Amino acid sequence: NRGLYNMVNEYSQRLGGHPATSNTEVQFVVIAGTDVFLEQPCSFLQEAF
Amino acid sequence: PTIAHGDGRRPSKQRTFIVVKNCHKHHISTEMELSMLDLEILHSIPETP
Repeated sequence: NRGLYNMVNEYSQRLGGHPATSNTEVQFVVIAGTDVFLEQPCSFLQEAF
Repeated sequence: PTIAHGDGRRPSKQRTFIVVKNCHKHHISTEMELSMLDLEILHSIPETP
């Protein structure tokens, strides 16, 4: 809901708001993972394809 | 070598691999034949054309 110049900052600023496990056989959420590198555009603009 | 990381992770110390490679051995052999009539003339001395 915040600013567009804040929600592009909070996108790329390593938020990991809705992350997932990379190579885990069963998908999990990461426990504050800084090792993996990921970005979720479906959390920013809120649309599934 | 190792990258120094600022995020809290289990840091790999100074690693050093000691890998050895053992040689192979290939032994080849053909088998040639020689007639004894071609050796009884080889081990003589001739006085005839």
